[PDB]
Amino acid sequence: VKIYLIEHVIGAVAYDENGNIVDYITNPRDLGKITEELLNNEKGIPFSATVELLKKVNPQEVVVENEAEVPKLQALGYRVSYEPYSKVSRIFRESLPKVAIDIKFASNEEDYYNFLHELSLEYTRRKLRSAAQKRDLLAIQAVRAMDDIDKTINLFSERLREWYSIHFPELDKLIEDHEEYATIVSRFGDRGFLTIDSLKELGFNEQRINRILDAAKKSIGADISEDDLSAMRMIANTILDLYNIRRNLNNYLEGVMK
Amino acid sequence: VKIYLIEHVIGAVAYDENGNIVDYITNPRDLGKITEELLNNEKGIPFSATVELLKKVNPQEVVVENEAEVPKLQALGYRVSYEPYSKVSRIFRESLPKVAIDIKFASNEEDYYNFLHELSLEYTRRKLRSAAQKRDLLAIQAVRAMDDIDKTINLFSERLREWYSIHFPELDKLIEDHEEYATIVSRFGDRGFLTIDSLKELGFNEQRINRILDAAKKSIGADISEDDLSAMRMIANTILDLYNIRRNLNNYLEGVMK
Amino acid sequence: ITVKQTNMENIYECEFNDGSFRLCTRNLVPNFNVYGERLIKYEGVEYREWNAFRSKLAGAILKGLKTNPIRKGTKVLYLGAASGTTISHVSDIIELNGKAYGVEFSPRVVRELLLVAQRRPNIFPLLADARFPQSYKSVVENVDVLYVDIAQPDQTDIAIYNAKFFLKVNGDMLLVIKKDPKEIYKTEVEKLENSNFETIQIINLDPYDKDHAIVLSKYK
Amino acid sequence: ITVKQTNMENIYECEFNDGSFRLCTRNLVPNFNVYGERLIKYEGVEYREWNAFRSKLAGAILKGLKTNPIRKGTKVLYLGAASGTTISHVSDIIELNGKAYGVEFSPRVVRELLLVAQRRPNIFPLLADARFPQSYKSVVENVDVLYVDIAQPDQTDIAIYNAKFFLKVNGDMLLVIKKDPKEIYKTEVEKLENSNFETIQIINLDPYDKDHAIVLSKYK
Ligand SMILES: C[S@@+](CC[C@H](N)C(=O)[O-])C[C@H]1O[C@@H](n2cnc3c(N)ncnc32)[C@H](O)[C@@H]1O
Ligand SMILES: C[S@@+](CC[C@H](N)C(=O)[O-])C[C@H]1O[C@@H](n2cnc3c(N)ncnc32)[C@H](O)[C@@H]1O
Repeated sequence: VKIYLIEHVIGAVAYDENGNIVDYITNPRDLGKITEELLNNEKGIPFSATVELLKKVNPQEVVVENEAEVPKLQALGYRVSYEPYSKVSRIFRESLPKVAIDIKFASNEEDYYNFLHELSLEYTRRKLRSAAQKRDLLAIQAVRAMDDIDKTINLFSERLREWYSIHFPELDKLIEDHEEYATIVSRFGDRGFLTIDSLKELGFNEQRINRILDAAKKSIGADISEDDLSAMRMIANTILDLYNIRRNLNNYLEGVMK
Repeated sequence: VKIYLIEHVIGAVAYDENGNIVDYITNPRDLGKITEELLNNEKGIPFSATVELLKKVNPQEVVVENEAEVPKLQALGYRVSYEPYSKVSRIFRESLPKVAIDIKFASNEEDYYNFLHELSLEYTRRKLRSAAQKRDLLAIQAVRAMDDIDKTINLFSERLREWYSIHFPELDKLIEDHEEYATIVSRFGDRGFLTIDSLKELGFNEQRINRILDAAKKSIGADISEDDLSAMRMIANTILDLYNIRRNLNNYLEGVMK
Repeated sequence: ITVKQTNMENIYECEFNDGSFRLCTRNLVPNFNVYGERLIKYEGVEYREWNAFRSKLAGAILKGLKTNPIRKGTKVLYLGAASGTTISHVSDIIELNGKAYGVEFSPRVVRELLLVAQRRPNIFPLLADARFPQSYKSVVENVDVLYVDIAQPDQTDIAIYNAKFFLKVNGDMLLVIKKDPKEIYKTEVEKLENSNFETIQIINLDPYDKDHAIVLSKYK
Repeated sequence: ITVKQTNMENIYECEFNDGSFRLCTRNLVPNFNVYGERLIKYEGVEYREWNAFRSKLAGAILKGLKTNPIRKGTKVLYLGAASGTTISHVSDIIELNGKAYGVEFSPRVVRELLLVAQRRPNIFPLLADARFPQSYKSVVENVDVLYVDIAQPDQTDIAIYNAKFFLKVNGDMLLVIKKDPKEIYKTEVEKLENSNFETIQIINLDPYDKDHAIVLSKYK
């Protein structure tokens, strides 16, 4: 007794391998019930009409249209297999105004389709809300991560400023912007590497450059080794990475809030 | 009147181009004064004996042994040039027990060298302290950066857990360790990519793996797009980067506290 | 001004004062606009202008689609319904006894497809991914025609997967794909269908659409 | 037990009960150890054993250094003084009228060099980088001998830079560098010196030190 399970808006229908109806349980004509029943069935939860049908039939093997239903029904003690686009399910759809009438879901065609139309409007409105709810659940997370990154930038960059100041304390008040400061440490290390030509790569004009070069020449800081700079550069590069990560999240946030 | 400036433990000596003494001002025989005077002269600050000498001489051009002294003396209104290893300075060192006596710094050789020996012990003890002070100024910074990184790891990883939970909420209580959790998000993304074979790459045994695979199969979370995962992975990879950065700082810290 | 029956059922042509021809469908909902298109009144009947620059299907007609499988009473599965520009016209052609099932993936776009379908009883809108026909299988029905217009690298097999679920044997499919030969040009997609389908016509959509072509096929 | 004058001033040899020879310097500070080395008493005089496995210079002697420029009254600049193993022995040879200026970069190591120099009035220790001879120029003096033992890729020019500051004309330099030919083996360093120096001997330090060789030179 191999049965093919058809689960439609109209209800739960049992078919044999030649496309004959063995037994059926019709859905109630309730928009809310059918809508929410279709939603769980996308995840692979059987219709409550299916559960009743598989009781008063109880076949040797049931074949199903959705492979997420397989393990759910194998918890109820059925032998369950999956056939993607079976002849029998096609045979069900070929007959589909008519059988809605035959199993008494609709009194005629006009009202089957009137109900089908009411249904599809509810079902997609439901899925709209929930797609909108998920989308902006994801967007607040992106927003809050940006806050987390902001806070972190201030933290690490205040650490870098204190740490690097042992070598070149003068620079801290000369570079307001955390990204510019991190860039100088990351790029040039030693205050002794700073040249006119390299500071232009950051777009500073004559006054800023000559102030910074002056500070490095007359600097009060200590000499440092390549291992010392190296460790400081781990913080400096992390700050740069986070500015980068912040910008990419803002692109994500726009495209999605859009 | 081209003069060569010699600045030694013994004091400030003015020489002509043929290695003849023009004038001199002897240092006081005080360990503290000479020690601290030599320290500033490494930075390029002239001896207070030099300042007095360059007054009662006041030559057309002075040549110096250390090129950091050049701009410092060009602020006092001298024509100043640098000659690295000049014949005249060599001529000064060839005569160096004797001239300590000639300019009256030492009464004889025995006491010149007795003082030279006392001096070198103070000077290096001074430089030891200050090298030790700088070293562990750098080490507390490394320590505090590790604290900053710890705090940041907890912050970002609590953000990731809340964010990723929209897709796979079950995993949060199944992975205690922040690094393991970040690794799963970073490596596999979709809870649907998780296989037995991939979870072994993290060293989980049978019980952990089958629990996690079970949770993904029966998961309550929402479907997500590749852009959504992508944004979450920016946080996940940052967490991994920070674990990496923390380990490298601990290596630095040991080698240096050593 | 004048309106003329074409070769194809329920598809008409306007003649204009300026000397130009425009395609045209009979309005299933009188007085109500859809997407800014013009309403024209000839002999008591209201027609909606069909802009070939906005609609790929109108494009094909003027580029010489020989036979159009979308006629009166036709059941169609439309993948890529978008905001409703072109299904609104199939809904005109289809008339009330035909049915158009419209599948669309994008929330923003779908929101506007609701407005169209609310006023049109033969349009059944669905937010769903066309990659997973199992997620609207519980709602649709078998169809005479599979219309497919997605901007996906793998439109063809997606179309094929849908066909084996929904398309009647000897039904037809219109697929929207990305000079001296005939259809060597499109052998990759031409062949992939042939493993189970039957090409009738491939239409270049220039200068109406300068990025896409259309394949009319027959499911064996 | 017996102690014998070698070829070289103030360098001696012990003969032992077991039949082995060890190098040996006269102790400038009786009864006081330096680095765990043994103190030996022959005919009223105390000698410090000179372990060739720990000291590169003792190594060279036994590998057949022909002439040793470090004798009584010698003024030496020692770059790489370390914890004091080998300068302590030059201080023995040098005796009181000679002077050894010891330059060392590493704080940990220097801290132990202080202990040695405190008890030895002819050792003048300096924490300084040998790359910057201008930073101890105000303390040292011209010397008869430049000893150089740093683990640096560029030991030679560093040695050369120091030489032109400190080494007397016709003074000598010992430099510690990283089978059938003579000194083609070391042409890179051999030549670089020749631009102003004069090689006298290159000594392989195996099996005493299996990583380093020594160059004895003459500043022209
Ligand atoms: C080429 S446009 C379709 C325009 C359509 N012919 C009309 O009525 O005007 C592609 C549309 O298909 C949608 N789409 C993309 N992927 C889809 C998918 N997997 N399933 C259903 N629709 C999809 C996009 O949101 C986009 O609006
Ligand atoms: C090959 S070991 C010298 C051992 C030495 N011959 C002795 O007395 O036993 C190298 C030493 O030179 C030191 N050193 C490295 N760079 C230096 C520099 N630039 N200036 C002075 N010393 C340096 C290191 O700290 C190390 O202790």
